[PDB]
Amino acid sequence: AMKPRIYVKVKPERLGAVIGPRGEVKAEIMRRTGTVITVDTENSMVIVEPEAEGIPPVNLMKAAEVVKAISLGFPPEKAFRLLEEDQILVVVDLKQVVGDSQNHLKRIKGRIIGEGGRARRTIEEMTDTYINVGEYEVAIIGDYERAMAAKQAIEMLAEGRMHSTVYRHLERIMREIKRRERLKMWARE
Repeated sequence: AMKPRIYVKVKPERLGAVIGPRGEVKAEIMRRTGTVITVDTENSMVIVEPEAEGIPPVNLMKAAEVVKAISLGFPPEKAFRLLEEDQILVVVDLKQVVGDSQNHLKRIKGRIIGEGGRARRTIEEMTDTYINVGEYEVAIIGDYERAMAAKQAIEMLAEGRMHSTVYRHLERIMREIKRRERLKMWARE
């Protein structure tokens, strides 16, 4: 029977994380969204379907986003954040910057992560987002504006900008976002 179906290609090395021990992870995703998730181990492909026709698109789409987030490197616990209202997944493909250069990729990942993971944590704290630096993809989870702010900061670091430069810029962007939110709130109540 025809129904909405979202196919999600999963990195082979992450299929176990998506399924979870005894299938506990996919089971939990299914439980919270009202979806049915089928796994094709040989093709490392996951199919997300609604359990009933009345399951809304957002439930199906977010279930698929959680799977994509785990595939990208996020542990299930962090990926589940995508089930929350207004949370989205944004990805920065570092090869768009350094192409196929392994050495350049390693160097920029060093800048993005920072000594002791200080750079990655600073961006996460400033934007209130979860950031995962995978093989060559940096995945970000947060609301639209904050995720886009983090994306920009990550791109700036991948391009060689000083850390202080990036933080100062992010500071301006985030103070603007929060100020606007506070004013909208004040104005409403």
